[PDB]
Parts: sequence; C-alpha cells; structure tokens
Amino acid sequence: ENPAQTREYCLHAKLSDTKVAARCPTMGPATLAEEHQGGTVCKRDQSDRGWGNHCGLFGKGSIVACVKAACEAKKKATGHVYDANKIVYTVKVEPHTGD
Amino acid sequence: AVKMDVYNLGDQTGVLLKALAGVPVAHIEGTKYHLKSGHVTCEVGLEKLK
Amino acid sequence: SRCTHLENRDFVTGTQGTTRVTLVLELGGCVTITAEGKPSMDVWLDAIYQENPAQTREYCLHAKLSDTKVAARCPTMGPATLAEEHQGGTVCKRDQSDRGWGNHCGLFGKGSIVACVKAACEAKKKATGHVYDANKIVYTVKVEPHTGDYVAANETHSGRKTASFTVSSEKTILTMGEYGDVSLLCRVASGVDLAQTVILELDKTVEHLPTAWQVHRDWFNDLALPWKHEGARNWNNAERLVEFGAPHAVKMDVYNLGDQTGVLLKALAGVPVAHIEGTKYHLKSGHVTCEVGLEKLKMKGLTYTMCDKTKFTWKRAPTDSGHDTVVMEVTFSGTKPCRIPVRAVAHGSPDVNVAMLITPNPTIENNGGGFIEMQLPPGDNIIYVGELSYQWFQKGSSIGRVFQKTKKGIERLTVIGEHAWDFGSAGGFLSSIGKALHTVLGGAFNSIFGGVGFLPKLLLGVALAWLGLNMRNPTMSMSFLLAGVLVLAMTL
Amino acid sequence: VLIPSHAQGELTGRGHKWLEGDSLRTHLTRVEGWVWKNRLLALAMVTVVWLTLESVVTRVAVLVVLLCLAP
Amino acid sequence: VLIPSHAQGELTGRGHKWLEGDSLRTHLTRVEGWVWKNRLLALAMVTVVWLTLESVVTRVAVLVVLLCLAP
Ligand SMILES: *[C@@H]1O[C@H](CO)[C@@H](O)[C@H](O)[C@H]1NC(C)=O
Repeated sequence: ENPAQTREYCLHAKLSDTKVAARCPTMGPATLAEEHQGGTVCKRDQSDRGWGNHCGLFGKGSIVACVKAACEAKKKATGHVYDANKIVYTVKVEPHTGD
Repeated sequence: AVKMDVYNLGDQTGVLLKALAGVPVAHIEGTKYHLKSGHVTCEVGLEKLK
Repeated sequence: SRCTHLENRDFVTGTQGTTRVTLVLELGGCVTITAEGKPSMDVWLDAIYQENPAQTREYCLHAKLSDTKVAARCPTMGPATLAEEHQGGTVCKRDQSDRGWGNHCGLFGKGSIVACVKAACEAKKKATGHVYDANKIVYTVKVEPHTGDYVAANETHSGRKTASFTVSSEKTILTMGEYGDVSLLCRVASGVDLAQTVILELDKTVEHLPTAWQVHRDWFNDLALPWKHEGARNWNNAERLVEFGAPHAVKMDVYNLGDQTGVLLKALAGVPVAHIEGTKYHLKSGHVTCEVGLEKLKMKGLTYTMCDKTKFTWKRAPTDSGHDTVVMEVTFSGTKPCRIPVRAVAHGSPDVNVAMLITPNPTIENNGGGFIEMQLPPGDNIIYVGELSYQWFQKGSSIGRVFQKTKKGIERLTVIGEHAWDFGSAGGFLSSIGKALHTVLGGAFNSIFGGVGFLPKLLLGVALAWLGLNMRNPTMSMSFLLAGVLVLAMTL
Repeated sequence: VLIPSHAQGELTGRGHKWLEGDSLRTHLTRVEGWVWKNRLLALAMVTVVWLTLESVVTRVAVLVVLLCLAP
Repeated sequence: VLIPSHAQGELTGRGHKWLEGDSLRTHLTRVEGWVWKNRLLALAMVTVVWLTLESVVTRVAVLVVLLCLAP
C-alpha cells in the first residue's frame, strides 16, 4: 500500500526559456545566469563568427546556449522499492464443499 | 555563429517499452502496487481439519 | 561577399582562356570565382525546395485506442468472431484462451478468443514523408559579385542577383549592374538523387525539433509502423503498434506501445536535416553541378580615376579571414568614384606586390566601396592602401595553405565529392579519367556496402584483410587490397 | 540517450508478461533483415566457408557471429 | 516492432545532422554498459587471454567481437 519510490525518469523533456549567448572569438566567452539553476542544460562550444554578425575579428567565436529542462505532465518513469513492513502476501484457501 | 539550436529528443516512452521485453507485469489497484508473479514458502497444517 | 560569412568556402582560379567554369555548388557552401582579367564572383547553392510536394506514406507514432471489444468461445463451440474484425482501422489478433467453468464452457481446453480495437492515430504525431519531383523542384543560386561594398547577414546585398532553377528553366543571364553579365548553366536531376531522397516530416509546430529531414527511400519504406496515404480514413499495418498478451479465460487485454517518436529520432543518427518554411520544404544539405560562364564579365571601373593616396582611412582594421586570406574595409574621402591602389609588400626590402587579390581592381563607389579581400604569403607584410599602410604577420605557412587545400580536397570528397570530380573543367587525362577511376569504384561500393553500417565498415574490412593474411595462394594474396579500401574509403 | 533492455534481469514470470514470444525474435527479424535486404552481401558470406580455412568447429563460430555482428 | 537506424543509409551532408559524434559512440557507451555493470565479466574475459588462447594475434579478434556482440 503505497511504498517508497526511487529515481523517476522523464521520458519527454519539456524545453523552455531557450537562450543563446555568443561572442566574437576574443570577446569574452559569455556568462549566463541560466547555468546556475538545476533542471537547466548548457553546453559551451566554439562557432565561427563573421562580419555577417557584426564582429571585429574572425576565428573561433565562443558560443553557449541554455534551456530549462522541465518535464511533461504524467510522463514520469517512477521507480519504486519494497519495504517489507507494509508488504502483504494474500493466500486464500477454498475447500471442496461440493459446490 | 549566433544561435546554437537546441533540440528535444521527444517522448521516449516506446523506447522504454522496447526495453521491457520479458518483464512480468504489475497491476496497480490505486493504493496497492500489486505484483502478478512471485513465490513464497508456506507450511500447511491439516491436523486441525476433518 | 557572402562567401566570407561561412566557413566552407572554395576558391576557383580563371586563366586567360578558361571562361566556362564548371562548378559543383554545395548547399551550405560558397564558391569564390577569381579570374585574371575578370571581376570576382560568389556563386553558391542557396536553397533546394519544392512548394507542397507529393507526400508519400504517412506514419503513426502514438496510437489512439478505443471501443475495445473482446469475444471468447469454447474450443468446439464455434471459434470467436466479431463484426469489427473486418472493419477498417481495426487491429485484431485471434488467440486461444484456457476455458474453465466460471467462464461457463462445457469442455476444457483451448477456447478461441479475439480482441479488437478501433486503432486510430493520436493527433499531430504523424511521421509524414515527402518526395521531390524533378519536374517541380527548385534549386536556387544567388550570385553576388565583389562590389567592394560589404553587406552583413541581416541585410541583403543590392547587386546580389538571384535565379530560380527548375526543369522549365535552363541558364540565366543575370544583369550584374555594370560588371557585365554572368551565365548559370545548372542541371536539375543531376544534383540530389531525388528518387532515393525522402523528406521526413514530424509535427512542424513542435518547437524544439528540426522541421524536416532527408532520409533514404529504401530505409523509408522498410519502417514497421502503421502507414497510409493522404485522405485515407484508415491505416495499413496498424497491428505494428498494438500489442496483446495472453488472455485469462475471458478477456485478452490490449497494450499500446505508446509513442514511438524517440525510436525514430534515435534511428535518424547521422541524417542531414531539412527546413520547412510554410509551403516550401527546403533542404539543409545537397549539391548541384552548375556550370558558370564568366563570358560577359568585365572589370567595372577601369575608366575610373585613381583615388588620392593621402585620403585613405580604415573603416575597419585588417584581420585573418579564416581562409588564410586578409579582409579589410577602407574609406576614401576625396573625389568619388575612383580606383583603390591596393598593393601588399613582403617586408624583405621588397617594393614588390605580393597581394594575390581576391577582388581585382577594388573601387570606391558613390554610395559605398572598400571591402577588400586578398591572399598573402606567410611572414611580415605591409598592405598599402595608397599611402595608408598597416603591418600584417600572416599566420599561415608555406606548405600549410597547400596542406589546407588538400584538407579541403579530402573532405570535399564526401558523397557530394564522390560525384564532384567536375569541379575543374575538362581535364582530359586528369579530370575526365578522374570521373572514370572513382565512379565505377564508388558506384559499385554504393550497390554493395551501402546499408552495412560503421561497425562492419570498420570490422568486416579488417576481417577480410585478416583473411588476406590467412590466404593459401600467394597470387590470391591481393585480397589484402581490401585493407587499403575498406579501412580508408568508407570511413569518413 | 541509451537504454539497454531488461534481457539482463528476466527475473520471474508465471502470470502475465510482455512480448517474450517476440523479444528474442526481435533479433531473429533483424538478422533476417540483414539477409533478405542485402542478398549480395549475404552471398558474400559463402566465400569464407568453402574458400578460406574451413576448420570444422571454427566454421559456424565465424559464420553466425559475423551475421549477428551487424546490429 | 523495430525501426532500423541510419547506420545503413548515410546519404550526404554539409548542413546539420543529429548525432554524428554519438552514432559511432552509442555502441561504445553500450560496451561501457557491458563493462561497468559487468566488472565480473571484465575479469572473466582476462582468463580468455592468458589461460586459454595462447594465440596473441587472434586474442583481439576474440575480445572485441565478444564485447560488440553483447547488444
Ligand atoms: C541588423 O542591423 C541592425 C542595425 O544596426 C543591427 O543592430 C542588428 O544587430 C542586425 N541584425 C542582426 C540579426 O544581427
């Protein structure tokens, strides 16, 4: 009757607040406040900035994107465990009454 | 160079359901989390029957 | 110059005589054409689309199950049937239960049972496929000349001329202002193999997914999902998402396989994406063999004056282009229009021009001008814009840029480059035989070995090489060639 | 994303269970997928049996292994 | 119910793709699945090398194949 539960797993990620910081190659790999909460996914990378996006230099333009990885409603893979304090083994016994 | 696009991998339900080939099922009758397969050892005394 | 904006850039020379350059415009690429006596062009494959193409097999990923009807019988009392067994959009499975007596059969044994569901599809989970018809496909080549102006990605360049490329449609004479004109002889069906190119489409309105993909057709028709065409009320092979178990003497229970989106998304591992913009289904990968003629071109502003050597000001400092060339932007303040005396010296007491100018005869117009690109030899260099000068230490190497062009030429030879040996122009005993030595090789290695996987590409080749080691006849020991082929060719 | 199956556990079962009738037969449809759709490479496998070192025990232990390598 | 991957297909590409640094490495992480969960089998394949084979060239062809066969 309603035991403890363990690790749940979200099978459908609810992405939200998708922001991308990018900088020209020697213009300071950009800090983002979104990195510092949990349920957020960020990844650093080196793109190639041009003058098509208003820089002064070219090369390995630093870039990083972030999201808030929430979950979808009722899309949890909830694992459980057993405590033998509330486990019940039910045994019904029926004789041969002729019926 | 401006927008590193982020992509969800969508629902992974059927992915998990392909990983459950050969599993014994388990019923949930609301409060109770039933198993459908198991084993136990019991002792049956019939000296008090007639 | 849009070729400056992206990394995958190719430089093609033009000699005195060579005026009909056969290019292979690759999607997400940009080719800079240079020619002695002609102004430089930038020609690129811009987009590949077809407005609302003929959609193939749809698919269902998440099943909708309702009106679950189960009937069971005794073994020898007329096995179970239903009216919904033969109805459309229904998934059924005949089975045999274990009839006791609480379910009220006169006999024991294997009483037949069947369960049926109105297996519809869940909304907006359709994996719709699309194919490009060559009769209505549109290649798009935008040509921008090196005007000396500079335009960013937010803006569109004025002189950037655009031509659409369908089959009702041959070669375009683009009016390039006063530069002359340019011709674009493109070919329609000899770009992407449209017979084995399927545009997979999931719910485009879903935000954080690619809109479309580009999958192989034999891959696409070997899916084990429920499939139908447009307007079909019901599905075919609808039983490939709906599962049943064993029954328990009265009812067999139905168990959906839920959504299968992620199974599809894992299965597109290494597939080029594609874009959907309303009616247009663009691609994000592809290639086309557009022969570009430099025939009508002429150096604009030869009749223009020379600018004052004193009055040159840097609007923008020089820098490395990423392609081992030097870009910059000057501003002239005196009488316009005029020609910019660009030269670059070697800084070894030279007074020698080493400025391999990408844009020949850079000119200042009455409304713009100054964007100059040039290639330089390695070491210290001073780029003189008139009397205006600036120091420059070129970061490239003497054989490093040659090794860079071979590092281009190797990765050019992807499946785009397997076809693209016509990037030169009628080499005879160089390029035409270059087609011959690789088409019968790669083509035969596309009949077999196409549909094998990276694991057997890295293991079956080494296994056949190891069978080359374990070979009885020394004349038959040339099956060690499969080491040199199967570990190198299809491993990039 | 990775998930391996529950082929590792296969713990109990005398009630109701999943598709164990077609769980091991997933792979038996996969490998026949490697046969029926790559018939040229399927006939390329014969060139190891009657041409290379056909030591009796190490024939099948190479054949079925090589067929089941391709996922 | 099985969708095959594009291990098979691999048409083209100069645009953007899904997982090119993971398609080859899904199987490598699965090998880590058959090692990290099965450290006792990581020890069981050692006795394959030094106590049974004595066939130094073919040892790698035993080990790597018996790991990659594990799905
Ligand atoms: C295009 O032009 C404006 C005007 O200065 C500029 O601020 C903006 O950054 C440009 N747009 C993009 C998307 O970069």
